[PDB]
Amino acid sequence: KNPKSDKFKVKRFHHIEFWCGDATNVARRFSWGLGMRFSAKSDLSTGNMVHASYLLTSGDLRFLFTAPYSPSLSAGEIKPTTTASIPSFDHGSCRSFFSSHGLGVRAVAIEVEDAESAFSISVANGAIPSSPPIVLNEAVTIAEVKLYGDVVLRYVSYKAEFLPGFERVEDASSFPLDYGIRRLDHAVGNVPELGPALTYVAGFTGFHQFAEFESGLNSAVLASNDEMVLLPINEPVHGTKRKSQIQTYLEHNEGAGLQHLALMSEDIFRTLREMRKRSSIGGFDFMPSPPPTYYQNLKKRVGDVLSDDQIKECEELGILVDRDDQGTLLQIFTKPLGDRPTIFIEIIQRVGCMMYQSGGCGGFGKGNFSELFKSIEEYEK
Amino acid sequence: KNPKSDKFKVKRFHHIEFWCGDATNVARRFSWGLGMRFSAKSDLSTGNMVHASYLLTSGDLRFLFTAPYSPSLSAGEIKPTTTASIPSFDHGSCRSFFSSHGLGVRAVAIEVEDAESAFSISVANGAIPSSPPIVLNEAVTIAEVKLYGDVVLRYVSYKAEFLPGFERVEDASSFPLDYGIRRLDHAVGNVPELGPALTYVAGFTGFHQFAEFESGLNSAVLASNDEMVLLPINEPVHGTKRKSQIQTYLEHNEGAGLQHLALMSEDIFRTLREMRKRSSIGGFDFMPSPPPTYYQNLKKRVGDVLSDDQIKECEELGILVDRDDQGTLLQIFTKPLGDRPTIFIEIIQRVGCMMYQSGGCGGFGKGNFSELFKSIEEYEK
Ligand SMILES: COc1ccc(-n2c(=O)c3c(C)c(C(=O)C4=C(O)CCCC4=O)ccc3n2C)cc1
Ligand SMILES: COc1ccc(-n2c(=O)c3c(C)c(C(=O)C4=C(O)CCCC4=O)ccc3n2C)cc1
Ligand SMILES: [Co+2]
Ligand SMILES: [Co+2]
Repeated sequence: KNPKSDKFKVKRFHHIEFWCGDATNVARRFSWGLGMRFSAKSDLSTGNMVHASYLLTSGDLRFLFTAPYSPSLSAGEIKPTTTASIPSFDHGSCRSFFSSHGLGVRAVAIEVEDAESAFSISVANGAIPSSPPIVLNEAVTIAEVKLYGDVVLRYVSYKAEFLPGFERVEDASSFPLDYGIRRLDHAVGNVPELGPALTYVAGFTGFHQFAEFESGLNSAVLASNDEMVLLPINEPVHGTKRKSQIQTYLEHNEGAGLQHLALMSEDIFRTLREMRKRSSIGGFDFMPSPPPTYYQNLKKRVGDVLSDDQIKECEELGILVDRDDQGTLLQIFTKPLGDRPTIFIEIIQRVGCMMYQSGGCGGFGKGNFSELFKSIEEYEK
Repeated sequence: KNPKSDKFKVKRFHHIEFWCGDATNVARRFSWGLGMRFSAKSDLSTGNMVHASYLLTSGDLRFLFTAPYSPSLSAGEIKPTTTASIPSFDHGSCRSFFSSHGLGVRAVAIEVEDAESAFSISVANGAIPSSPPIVLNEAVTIAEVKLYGDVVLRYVSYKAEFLPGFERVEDASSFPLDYGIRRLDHAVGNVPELGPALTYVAGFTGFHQFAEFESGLNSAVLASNDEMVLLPINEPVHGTKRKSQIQTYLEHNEGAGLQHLALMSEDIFRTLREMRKRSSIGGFDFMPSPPPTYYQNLKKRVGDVLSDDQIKECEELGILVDRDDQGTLLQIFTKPLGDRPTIFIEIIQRVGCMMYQSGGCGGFGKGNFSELFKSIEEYEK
């Protein structure tokens, strides 16, 4: 049941912005770890005296990494005279964000038809404003509303190349890495209470609850009209034996924030081979592979879709598999991206639900929880 | 003339400690960019609730990367109950350091015979104390005095594996990278006034002025008794046409600090090949190569030591060459290591002055300034 109640016209995920202390080093580690190319820059070399920002791209995926410069470089400017290419940026907000959360996502940015209209209708429907709409070089407008914790939902709209003031990077510096990652699939938040978060976000966007099918969570998924912008949210469930990983998140993160980003790959086997090659030489580490019993019980549950050739290929890479009633899903999780046990990345491939592929095809692999658990028990036996 | 006036027994450079906002990402970028192996860790997985610290090693070189966790994790501890493996660490000092300077060196640590004695004699001779001597697991003692800006000189002494509380890292995670880098050669500071800095540091260490032979600088080199611990210091020279890079440093860094670390390589040609391979895939970038005229004029100045086979091999890699009267030196500079135009790295090889090799053999390549300049002019002609 998809009511299609978007209060404004939403298109697709546009970019994810990371607030760091040093954008150069984080950007280079991510570039190598995920196979993302250096696409554009705004920094001292482009006249930006306020913040350094570097964009990585892989297919449609856009990762933005930003860190502040000393405020002394831009003490003489005023908001109308600013050299910052992202007008919402603020030194104190950024330093406070990163000292409070460490490395994490500041903005989930979606492209819309009219950013100003999306901001106005949003706040008229209960959104807490973060930065009012601003028009950039009469060409793009950007506005921000609060999403949860210190994460903002950023609206971007174009009249007619990332953002004004940014520059394309030199051919030399830009090496054409690509491990198969193609676009952002969903972005997930951890909150203390799911109800008020769901009520709040649904209420200013009009996103509807996405169709679902006893460890830690309780979650829900808001989705846009075409279900191409998916925004899951988790809350912890207390009093269990194994303490909630969601509560672990909230303690180390100092409150709500973005938990994981799910990236879609065209060939999840090539992605996971190439990412695993680089794990111990600067890239990313993966959550430990599930017991061989798990793969023994996969025949009986996904026999019709996965040949054991493609199946044993998942065993090599430790991939997890789940299926809904319309589709099937391949997924694996990284270890946390930084010092704290907070944000991590999911690589996914969806097969099914062709018409183009419809969003959420296969679900989000929640069954994999119980399945994994069962496997563990069976492999101990 | 080497007076050998060390006020206490100094051995060698022990490690360099980096204060960052996220130690994981910086460590991984450096590991891949310089070919340093992951050696030890102190973090949540080792019981450290205060700070995450990761050590990289290449030969004798030890790079330590540290970032704070949320203070909430260790709000119940007191200094006697701390879980921090580096007792000098302080959340507010670290956050203030990194918001003020960005990524940079916090500690230059030298090994000595008795850290307590080195601290006491130091402060009795004018050193500003930073952290008093502390004994760790009845085995190692660490003490800190101020060096310049917010950089400290750290004394380390062992009774008899990095530091107590640290753990050796898993064989898997630890990939045996090595591009030839073998030890730290010198660590250089930029200050507003060279005289008071020289007076101050010489006065509490007893380090003597190292033997020397019109662009930006004015510098001097303090050295220990055997001249194996070298501590150059620069100040800016104003009023020139091209603004001092030292003054550029001080403005963007928000005061004095460490400008560059010089790392010695066993084969500088292998190091520079392997580092250059990785420049655009997560590693480091290099200062643009000097004009071919520069290499034309090299025959006439280093003909006796460098064969043109080894010489044209420098042309490939852009290496710079200088010579003193006792030795010869090969050197090249990276672009800055982070967002700000502050800290950078020098790779060097010294050939000459055998007996073991004596410190400073070849000097520090200051002649290369004028030489480079001349070359530029000649290549324009
Ligand atoms: C080896 O030890 C392990 C291995 C794996 C796990 N695990 C996850 O963390 C995990 C996640 C985070 C999702 C997920 O994607 C997410 C939901 O949970 C909430 C709604 C939508 C959504 O996107 C799906 C399955 C998962 N599994 C099996 C724990 C311990
Ligand atoms: C292509 O544009 C360029 C290329 C290169 C340079 N340059 C440096 O930065 C540079 C440095 C930093 C040292 C050095 O190591 C240092 C001293 O200067 C102070 C005392 C001891 C010490 O260790 C030696 C030679 C250098 N040269 C030619 C500027 C602009
Ligand atoms: Co997911
Ligand atoms: Co040098």
